[PDB]
Amino acid sequence: MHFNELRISQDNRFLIIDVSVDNQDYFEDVLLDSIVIDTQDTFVMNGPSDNPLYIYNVEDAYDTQQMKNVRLELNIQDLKVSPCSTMFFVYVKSKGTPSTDTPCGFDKDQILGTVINLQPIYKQTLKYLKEVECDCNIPKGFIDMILKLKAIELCVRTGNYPQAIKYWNKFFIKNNC
Amino acid sequence: MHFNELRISQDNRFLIIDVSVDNQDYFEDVLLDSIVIDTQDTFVMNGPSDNPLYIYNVEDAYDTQQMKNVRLELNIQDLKVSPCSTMFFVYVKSKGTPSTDTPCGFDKDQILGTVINLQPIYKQTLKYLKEVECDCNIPKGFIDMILKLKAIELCVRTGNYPQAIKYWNKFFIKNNCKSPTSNCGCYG
Amino acid sequence: MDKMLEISEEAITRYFTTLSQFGYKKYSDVDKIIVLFFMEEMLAGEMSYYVTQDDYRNIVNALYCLAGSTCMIDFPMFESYDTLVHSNNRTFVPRITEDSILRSTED
Amino acid sequence: MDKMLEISEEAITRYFTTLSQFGYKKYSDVDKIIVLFFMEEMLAGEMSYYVTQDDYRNIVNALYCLAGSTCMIDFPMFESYDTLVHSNNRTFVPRITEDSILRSTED
Amino acid sequence: MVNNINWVKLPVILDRLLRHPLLTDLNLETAIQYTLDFISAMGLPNVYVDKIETIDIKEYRGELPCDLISINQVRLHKNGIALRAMTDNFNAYPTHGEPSFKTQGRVIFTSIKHEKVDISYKAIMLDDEGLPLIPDNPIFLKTLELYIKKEWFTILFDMGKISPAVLNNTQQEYAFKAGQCNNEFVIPSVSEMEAITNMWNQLIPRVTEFRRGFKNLGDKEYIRVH
Amino acid sequence: MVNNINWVKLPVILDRLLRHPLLTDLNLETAIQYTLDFISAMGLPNVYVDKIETIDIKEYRGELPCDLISINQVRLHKNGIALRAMTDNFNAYPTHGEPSFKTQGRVIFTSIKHEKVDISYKAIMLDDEGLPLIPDNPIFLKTLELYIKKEWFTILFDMGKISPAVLNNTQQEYAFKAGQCNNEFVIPSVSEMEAITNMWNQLIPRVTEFRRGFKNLGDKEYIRVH
Amino acid sequence: MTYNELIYMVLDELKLSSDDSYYTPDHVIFLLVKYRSFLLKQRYSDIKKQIPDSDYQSICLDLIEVPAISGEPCEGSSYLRSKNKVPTTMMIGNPRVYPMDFYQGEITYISRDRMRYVGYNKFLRNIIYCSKAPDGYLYFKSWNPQFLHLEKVSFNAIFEDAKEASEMACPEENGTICKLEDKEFPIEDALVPPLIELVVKELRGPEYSPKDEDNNAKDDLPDAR
Amino acid sequence: MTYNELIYMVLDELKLSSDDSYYTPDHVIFLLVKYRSFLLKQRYSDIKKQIPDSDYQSICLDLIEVPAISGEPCEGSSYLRSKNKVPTTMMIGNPRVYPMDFYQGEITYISRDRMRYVGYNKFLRNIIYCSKAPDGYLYFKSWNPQFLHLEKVSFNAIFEDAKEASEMACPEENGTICKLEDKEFPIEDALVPPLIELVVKELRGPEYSPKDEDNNAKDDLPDAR
Amino acid sequence: MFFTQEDYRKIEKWLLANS
Amino acid sequence: MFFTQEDYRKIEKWLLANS
Repeated sequence: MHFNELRISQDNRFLIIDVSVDNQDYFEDVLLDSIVIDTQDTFVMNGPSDNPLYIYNVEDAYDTQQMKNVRLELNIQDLKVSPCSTMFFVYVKSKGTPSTDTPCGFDKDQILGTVINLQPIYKQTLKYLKEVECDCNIPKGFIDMILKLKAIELCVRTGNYPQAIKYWNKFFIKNNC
Repeated sequence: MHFNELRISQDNRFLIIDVSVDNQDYFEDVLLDSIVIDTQDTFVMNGPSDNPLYIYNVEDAYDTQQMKNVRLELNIQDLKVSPCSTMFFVYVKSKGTPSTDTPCGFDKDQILGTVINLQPIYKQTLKYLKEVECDCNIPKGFIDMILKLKAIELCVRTGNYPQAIKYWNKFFIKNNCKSPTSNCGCYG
Repeated sequence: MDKMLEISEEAITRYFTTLSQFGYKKYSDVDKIIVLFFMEEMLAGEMSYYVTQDDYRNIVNALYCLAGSTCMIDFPMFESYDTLVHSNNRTFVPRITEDSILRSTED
Repeated sequence: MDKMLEISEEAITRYFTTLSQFGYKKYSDVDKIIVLFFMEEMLAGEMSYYVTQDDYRNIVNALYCLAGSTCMIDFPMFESYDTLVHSNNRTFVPRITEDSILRSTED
Repeated sequence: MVNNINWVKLPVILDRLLRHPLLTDLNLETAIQYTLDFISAMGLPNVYVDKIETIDIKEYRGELPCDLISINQVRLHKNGIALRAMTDNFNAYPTHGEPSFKTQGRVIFTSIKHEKVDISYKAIMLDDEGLPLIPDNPIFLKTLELYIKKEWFTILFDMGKISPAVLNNTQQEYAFKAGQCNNEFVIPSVSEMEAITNMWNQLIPRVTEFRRGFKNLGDKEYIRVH
Repeated sequence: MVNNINWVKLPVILDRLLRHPLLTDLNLETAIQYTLDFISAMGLPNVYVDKIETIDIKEYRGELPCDLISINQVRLHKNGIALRAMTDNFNAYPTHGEPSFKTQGRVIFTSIKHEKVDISYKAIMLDDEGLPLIPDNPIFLKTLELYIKKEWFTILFDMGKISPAVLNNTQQEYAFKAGQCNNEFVIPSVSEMEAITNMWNQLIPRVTEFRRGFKNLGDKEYIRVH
Repeated sequence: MTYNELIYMVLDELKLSSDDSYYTPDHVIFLLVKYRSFLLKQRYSDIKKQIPDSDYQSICLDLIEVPAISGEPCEGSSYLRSKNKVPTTMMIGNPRVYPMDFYQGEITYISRDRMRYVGYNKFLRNIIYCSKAPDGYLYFKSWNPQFLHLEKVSFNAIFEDAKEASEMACPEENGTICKLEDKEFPIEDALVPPLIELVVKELRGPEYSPKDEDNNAKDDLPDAR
Repeated sequence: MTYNELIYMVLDELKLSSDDSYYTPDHVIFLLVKYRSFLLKQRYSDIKKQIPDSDYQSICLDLIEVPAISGEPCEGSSYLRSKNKVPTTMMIGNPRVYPMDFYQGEITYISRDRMRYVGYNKFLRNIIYCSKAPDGYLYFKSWNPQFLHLEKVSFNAIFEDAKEASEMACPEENGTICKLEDKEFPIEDALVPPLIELVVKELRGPEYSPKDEDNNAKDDLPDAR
Repeated sequence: MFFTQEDYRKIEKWLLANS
Repeated sequence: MFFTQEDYRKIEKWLLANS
């Protein structure tokens, strides 16, 4: 499986999830099962935690190719979480069994997608650039913010989500958007 | 014509290629001719080298949307190259003529896409990750790794492929990783 | 886990390789190793039945204090395909130059 | 842009050429490089949809603080045919020694 | 100090040292160490950069800035009342007054649990490179030159590569210029003597300028005419 | 002390000593011993780490912490009343007053049978390795450098591998820098002079700050206006 | 002056012209190179004097990253080192490694013992330190990861053996000089007559000494044969 | 320079070219190795001077755990020691055992007498101490049980006999040098002419001395035979 | 793989629900 | 965790191996 788009809407009111199953000839039997949303408070290593933020079952929406593609637009204010200072973790699962000719490693039933609001980072960069316009000196806080973002990106890409949570809570938690 | 999915599997087995022609209505008569895989050691400035690593003629198959979309899942062990210390250049050759009135520059018969294994690079960067936490010191190793990777990135996206190999050979040729286990593992 | 085993084995092999090359390693790092494999045997034994998910969160977040603390212990790598900013591969396909009462439309 | 890409690539190639010749470059200039390609990836990515023209003005005027700051970054050159004082190539062509009720005339 | 501290980069001293054929093995690496040693040994407060920086106290403890060398004052942010040195031996230790502080490393131990404190501290003026930046005062420059020459000649004398008379001359010259450099940076200017004068003559003595940031120390004491 | 005690690892001194070609056989092993000797010989209280640690008294005896070097105070945990030195020669010996204490080794002999006592003591700041951690004050660093150089040259002079003039110069320089280092760490800062001033001027003298942990020693003495 | 001029001055003062001479020019090169260091130590080790530019040579090095001990993770940070073994410098002049520009860069040549402990000072974390390890190679050390990109350096010092350092000079503008004899000998003109007369005194006596010149399964030297 | 160059300089100055010579190259190696230590002591024992890197050699040791006396329980804690006997260092330079990285590690080479009593200081309980016992082996001692895992070390010092220490050098990058003659002789170039002329003076007189050259059941030397 | 208490509770509850 | 339905089938299946 894979994500088509996974972002918070530009108006900071919806959390957009658009999932699809991969198009190979050996995934015809594989469908989509459920979508589970977790935050930086409830996240756990081994799969979605108990008491998640938002559980979604795909059978309910549809009445077979329809179940291979799913799109959602979750009003974040209905989830009772802050769109500015929240790190959503989106798990997806597959109610299927791939063929026997599946190459080794491609039969991964679960995926994960981390979401943050990019608006506060954009505004912070604009503030730092405005400060740079005065006397053409780069603030050290600006380089710090850039490198801390790169650290969180590396933590996400290597799968080390808890240390990414520590960095996010410690460095980027207070955000205005 | 464009790339849909260009990567090396994180288990260090498969060089995954998924190329498909653009869906615009001038790109009907254009098909896929062949796919040529080339490495840093056998690179030439213009077009694929005369001694490539792997050739795949698309037309040696069913003979139309099957031609317009192709996918390869080459096992890297068969190619006899290291998945991590190697940088692949995937050339895709087109077969046909785009119908006229297309804007110029879109009728490029050939594309190139570079592939590297970022997992060893992330291993190397995680060593200096924790320097970001400590204040009063510049995270010099973290910055150095970031610039090293970003150099190959920009030199690839600008078309400056030769300096891309110079940087690759200088920085990441000595990358190590766990070779794939030929006997497949039980999991799911 | 199957991974705490790997981390502990790697950590102690690096420990004894260091004690082979040199004749000394900081005991402030031997302490980290002791904590690490004590946790590994704690979680892979008869005392893993006392662990809630809150306890799991706390144990993991306490173990990642040991991650880049020394050269024996490294940051683990998991098989991940995500990032903070994702790519949007959706395609635009309008219907015969049509629009709804307020906005555009596609297939 | 297509030009922030060029400026960033030139800047980092000069960076690594300096690190090849010498074994040191000022970190006050590595900071400028970090800002530069962070802006380049910011404006060439998914976050370019948040930019107004006022934001564009501010971003450009903040980036040109980096222009001659170091040897890696140069002042970009654009294709220009203007100047502060222009040349006047107009020609005078009177009609049979005529004038209007107050002034001269031409074709 | 009468003159102004105009900053110049460190190799200005290597311009002048290397005039001596016997000092041609000196380097920026050696000049940095001996320059920092000279800066500390003289202990001149006009050579440091005055900075003010607020921090938070979590519980009788606060994180200290990176570049701090010495603290002029610490005060409470909300009141402005200055803190004194902590004489208490069990400050935050309970069993079963006015605020004060104590600083050892990167940590400041106050007697207050949760407040913001303002610290006025002194640092070193740095270069575009992360290196010390020295005054261009030719008295300071000559004294630093003589310091480095004296240390180099002391090593070479320990070898026996310099005459004892040469080292004795170098030590004499360095000593005189050290005293002169001490007097150059310390003797007040005219404005500093007006401040000292306004501190000195009080019909009604003022003895509480520590509470403020010594703001009113050099303020003139006016008596109304009756 | 005016400046702050920023800690740095011990081989910072070996960076500086090994500049001398005659000191190239020096080691971390030698630097540790001579550094501890210098630390003790100077006896500066700003170089130690202040700690507070409670212990139990079983019967006129209590176990002492491992890292203790010197005790600032001992007090009773429940009252907070400080203890004095024990002058009694038969303290817990019966036959057929206020509390006090006496410490020799790992054992503290109090005059109380069963109570918890709080000990405010000084220790050495250690490294990630279990090693001493030295101030980076270039005056302290130069004085420790000169101490080690003086000891090494004294050995080499006992052999006859150094001139007597070289040792005489080294001893002179070490002596001056030792005095200067003593004055650097001891002369109070501005806040410490406010505490000393508030200790010095009392219309009504305060003579019982030992009972408290010297908490109110530098507190200002206010007289109401009548 | 070149190696050729000095060699043939010595040979001509000894009059070792015939190809059938016991003492070849190789003996002369060996003796000249050793007596150069002998004289340079006798002149410039007692008390510190000005060393002329003639005594110096620039050898020209290519650096490679190497592990501290082996490829292990905990074996410490890596070093750069010269590809080829470096000559031993004498301790009398101004040794200097520089980045192809003598008037630029700050790379410090220090002792082996000092370089065990360098860079702890926070203002000295960006200085590259050099020293010749007992391996025979020039090792580089720094706390700044940028130093591992360094590819080439030149090392200018009064090297202890002129032949070794002459084999490793940088290319000249015209190109490399293959023959050592066509290269320049590293000594001041004021010390050339002392060097020549020492070498000529060294080989004058042996020049006229007898040989074991009969092939008779016997030692013929006690008989002055 | 190598053993070969010095040996043949001596042989050629003596003109001991024929295979039927009383004084072989073995005499030359013996005399050179002894006069090297003689000169190194005369130069660097009076007062402390800088020792060049040329006088030093790295021998290369494999360590094994051994009992203090025997396998008894109360015979004290065990030591590591080198498998093979170690050369005696001269007391003039900077002896150092290091863990295959000269710029790393803290292993202290001390005297036999001092090492009876080391480590009692609580901050010196993790330092590994070295000394050559009268057994001829290099013994290691520490209060930290980790030191017994140490497998290999290199010992760099001005060894008293250059031949013994040259037989035990670490492998070079190319590989081991089997012939001692192809190895490097450990002395500074400034001390090579003094060494050569001392050896040549040593063997000049004996070169021309008579022999008991008749086989007659008689001593023929009083007759200058 | 690692199980917590809650995982076992879910498994046993679901076993009993269908027996 | 979030157990799927098929996982519960797997667990009961493996428990009834020892039927």
